[PDB]
Amino acid sequence: QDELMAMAAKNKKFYMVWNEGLPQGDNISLKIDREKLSALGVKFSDVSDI
Amino acid sequence: SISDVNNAIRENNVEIAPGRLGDLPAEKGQLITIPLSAQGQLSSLEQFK
Amino acid sequence: NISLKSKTNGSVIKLSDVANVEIGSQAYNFAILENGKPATAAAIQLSPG
Repeated sequence: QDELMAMAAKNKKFYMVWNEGLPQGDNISLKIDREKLSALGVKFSDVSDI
Repeated sequence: SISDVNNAIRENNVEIAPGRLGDLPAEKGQLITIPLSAQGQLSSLEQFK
Repeated sequence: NISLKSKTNGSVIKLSDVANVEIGSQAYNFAILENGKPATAAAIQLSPG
């Protein structure tokens, strides 16, 4: 999509070419270590529920 | 309590789902596949009592 | 890597030990031979009229 926009910017047969959508953003991933959770004897279902 | 009778009826009156011998995936060399049946449902008053 | 608890020794046991986990087929009911070479196929059935 970015490459296509780059091509369309210099085309001269299109007055304006834009992309409809939302921009990419930062996401935070929490990585539940499952064996560490098992060491505490905590069901993964409980963690998911909380 | 009234929940115990319901639970007991569900447990005892349960429809089993038996499979089949030599059901795919099956080991090489077999020549016989036979259905397997089992009835976990009660059909008579003496069975329910 | 799923974990179970063995009461006999009270030990953590990984599922792989007590079973083989494999990406297989959902069901094993059909097979296709195009010209003697196994393959896969789908049959199209027309809508009425």
